[PDB]
Amino acid sequence: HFKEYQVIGRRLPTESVPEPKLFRMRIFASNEVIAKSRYWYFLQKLHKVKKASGEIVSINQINEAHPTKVKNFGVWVRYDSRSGTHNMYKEIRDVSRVAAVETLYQDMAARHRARFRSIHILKVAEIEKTADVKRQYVKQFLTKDLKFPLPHRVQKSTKTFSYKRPSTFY
Amino acid sequence: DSIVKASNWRLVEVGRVVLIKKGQSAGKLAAIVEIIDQKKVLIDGPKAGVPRQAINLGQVVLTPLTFALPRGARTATVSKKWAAAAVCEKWAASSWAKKIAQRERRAALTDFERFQVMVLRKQKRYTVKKALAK
Amino acid sequence: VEPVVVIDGKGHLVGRLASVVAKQLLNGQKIVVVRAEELNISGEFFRNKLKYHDFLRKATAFNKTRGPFHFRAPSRIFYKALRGMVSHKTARGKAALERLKVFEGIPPPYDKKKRVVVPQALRVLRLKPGRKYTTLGKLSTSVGWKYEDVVAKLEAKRKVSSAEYYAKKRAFTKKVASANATAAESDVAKQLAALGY
Amino acid sequence: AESHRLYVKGKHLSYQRSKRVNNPNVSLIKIEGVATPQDAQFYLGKRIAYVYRASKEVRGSKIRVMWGKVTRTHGNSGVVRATFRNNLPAKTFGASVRIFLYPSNI
Amino acid sequence: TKVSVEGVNVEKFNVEYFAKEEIKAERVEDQKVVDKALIAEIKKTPLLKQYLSASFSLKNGDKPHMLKF
RNA sequence: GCUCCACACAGAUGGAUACGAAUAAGGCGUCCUUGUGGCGUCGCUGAACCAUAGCAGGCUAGCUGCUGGCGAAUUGCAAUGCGUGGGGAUAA
RNA sequence: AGAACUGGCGAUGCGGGAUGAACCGAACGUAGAGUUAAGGUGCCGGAAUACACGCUCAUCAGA
Repeated sequence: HFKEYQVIGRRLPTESVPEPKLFRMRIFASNEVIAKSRYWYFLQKLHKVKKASGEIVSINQINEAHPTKVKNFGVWVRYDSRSGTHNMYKEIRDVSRVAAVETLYQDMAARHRARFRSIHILKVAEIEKTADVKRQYVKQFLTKDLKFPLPHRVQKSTKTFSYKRPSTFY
Repeated sequence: DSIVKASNWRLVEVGRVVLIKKGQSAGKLAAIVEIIDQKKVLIDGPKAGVPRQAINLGQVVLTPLTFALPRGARTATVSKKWAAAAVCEKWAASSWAKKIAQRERRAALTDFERFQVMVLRKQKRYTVKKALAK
Repeated sequence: VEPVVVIDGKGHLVGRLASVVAKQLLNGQKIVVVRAEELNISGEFFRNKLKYHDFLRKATAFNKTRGPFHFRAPSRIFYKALRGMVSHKTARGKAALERLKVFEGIPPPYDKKKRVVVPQALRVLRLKPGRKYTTLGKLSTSVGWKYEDVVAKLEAKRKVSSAEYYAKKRAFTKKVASANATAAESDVAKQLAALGY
Repeated sequence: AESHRLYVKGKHLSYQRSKRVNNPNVSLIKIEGVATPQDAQFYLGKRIAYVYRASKEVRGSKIRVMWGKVTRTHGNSGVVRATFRNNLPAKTFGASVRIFLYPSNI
Repeated sequence: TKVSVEGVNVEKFNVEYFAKEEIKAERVEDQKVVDKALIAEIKKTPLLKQYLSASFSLKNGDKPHMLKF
C-alpha cells in the first residue's frame, strides 16, 4: 500500500549562495524513508547533485481531498525497460490519487514487467469534463444508468464437503 | 407465441442494495452508489453505519431489492431515498433476512432455553403426528 | 462426521477431487467415490487422450508383462491419480487405499444411500466458463474400457427405479409441509419461533 | 439417552515435523467443526484422552487410556499441538481422540 | 441461569464437615432441610425441575467454542 | 462337512440424513390453455433436517403427549468405566 | 589462455535447494520453552484449495 509525500530540497546553502531554488515534487511511496530515497534518485536525473550535497527541507503527507467521490485520473508515466526508456499515458477511474497510482503499479507489473525502481510517476491529473477521456475502457462506465450482472459467482466454501451441488446464480 | 424465458439475474446498478459478507461492516446493508469498474463498486449505507468506500464485489453479495437513486449520490441524498423507499421494512419482510435473524437467534440461546426448545419440539411433534395417518 | 462419505464424481476434476480424497484417507476417513466414469478433467479431449497414450507406450522392456499396467476402467484411471499421493507403500498408505472404493456408476448397496460433493473440485466452480474439458467416459472408451455402454444403459435404469421413488417421497413431504403449515400458528408453535424453530 | 458425550471428538493427524525430521513429543490434532486459530483458542489447555481396546485385562477393564493436554494452535486450519504423558503410538495417525471440557475457562 | 439462594442456610457446613476419620443420619437430615428450602424456588420458573433432572451432553453439531452456556 | 469325548476365549460411541439434469440457469407449490405454458415462491451454505429428559438411563400410579409417586450418596475435589486332539460314521 | 587480488571447500556437521564438491541459510556441550532464517503452505509434506488486482489455451502449456 502507498501514501503521497511532498518533498523539498535545496543543495545545502554555501557562502555567497544564500537560500537556493527549492525543488518541489510529489512522491508516491509506502513509507517516509522510501520517499526520501526516491527523491534523491529523481534529483540526480534532473540535474547534477548528490545525497551529501543536499538536504531534505520538509517531507509532509498529502491526504486526498474527497475520498468519497469517484474520479477519472489521467496519469503520465516514464519507465525503464529491456530496451531504452519511453514515455506513456494511461487512464484510471478511481476514488483517490493514492488508490489510482496503486492500481497503476499493479497494471504496469502485469503488462510490462516494470517494478517500482523502473517507474517514474511524471504527473497525476484529474479529468473533470467528459469527452477528454481518450481511452475506451474508462469511457465504458460513463454511459447513463449502467446496469450489468456478475454471473457465475464463485462461492467460497469453508468446509470441504458440500451436500447440495452448488448452483451459481446471482 | 414467442416464449423466450428467462435468465433472471441480480444486476449491479446505481441504487442496488447489497449485503456485506467480509469486512468490518459484516452483515450490514449498503447501496451501490457508483460502479468503478468490472470488479469494484462504491457503496454506502448511512443508516446501518457502514462508511463510504471502494469495495471489491467478492467481498459483497447482492440482494433482490433495489431503489431509484442518482449516479454518484452523496451520503445525505442516499439517506433520503433510503427512507423514502423504506428498504429496511422490505428487507426484514423477506424470507432471507428471517434466515439470518434465525441463525443469530439460535446462536445466542441459553442452555436452559435450548432445553425449552427440546420440550416444546416433543409437544409439537405429538400434534403433527396426530394430524397424519388419517 | 459420518463413517462413510460416498462422493459423486459426476462433474469433478480427477486431480483436485483425488487430492482431497487422499487427505481424507490418511486421516482415517473412509470414502467411496461413485459415478466414476462421469468424472471430469481439464483441457480438450485429444489432450487427455495423449497425456495418456504416452502413459500407454510405457511398458517394460524385456518383459512388458511386468511393467506399468495400464488400467482402462475409469474407476481405476482415477484410483491411480490417487494412489499417486499416498506413499502407497509404507503401511500408513496401504492402510489408506484400504479405505477407498471407486465404483463406475453407482451400484448397491450405495444407490439407496445419500451422497455428496467436494465443492472444491467442480468443473462448475473452478473452470472458467466455456473452456475445453474432458469427461473420462469418452477418454476411457477411446482407450479400451469395454462397458461404457452397460453402465450407460444399466444406469438410466437406476435413475428410473429412483425418480419414481422421489415422487413418492416428494409427494410425502408435500403433506408434512402442510401438516405443519396448518398445525402451525397455534401456540406451542409461536413460542418456538421466538427462541428460533 | 443416546449422547453421554462430554467431549469434542477430533482426529490425531501426525507428529510435529519438517520434511525429514519428526518430533514425536508434540502431536497434531484436528478437532471437529474448528476452522480457525481463533476458534481453537477455546480448546487450549483442555485435557485430551486417546481411548482404545487392548488384549489383556488390566484393572477389570480391557480398555486403556492415554491422557494429555492441548498446548497451542498449529497453522490457520484449527489443527492443534498436543503433548501427552506417554507419546501417541504413531500407528494412530488418523485415529479418534477425545478432547474434554475441563479445565474450563467458561 | 441463576436461582434464588438467600432462603438457604448454608453456613452450618465448611471444610471440617467433610471428614471421614453406612451413610450417617446427620448427613441425610442436612440434605433434606436444605433441599426443601431450595425446591420451593425451583417450582417458580417453568421446566427448571425437569432441567435439573436431565443430563448434559454434546450432540452432533454442538461446537463448544460457539456455545453460550 | 456331521457326531462323540477332553480342553481353550489403521481405530464403533446420536443418525451414510437415496430425484435427475442445468449452472448465461435451476428447485418447490398452484392454475390448467398440457405447454421450452402462466401465476406464486426459494437459494446468498449441513449454522439444516430427523433424533435428543429417565441407575450408561430404574422401580410403581393415573389422565418424556400430560400429570405423579420413589430410589441415587461413602466412587469421598480430576485419573475412558468363537479354535484345538484325538476317536466314529460318510463325501471326496 | 595467462597474471594479480579476496573468499568458499580443505581439517566442517546442521536447515533448505526432489537428489549433489562449488547454490541459499547457518560455524555444533547436554536438554526444556519460545521466536525466526533460507525455503515453502493442492496432496505425497509440517504449514492459507488465504485474501486482492490483472494476464495467459498451448496437437505432448507453463512452473
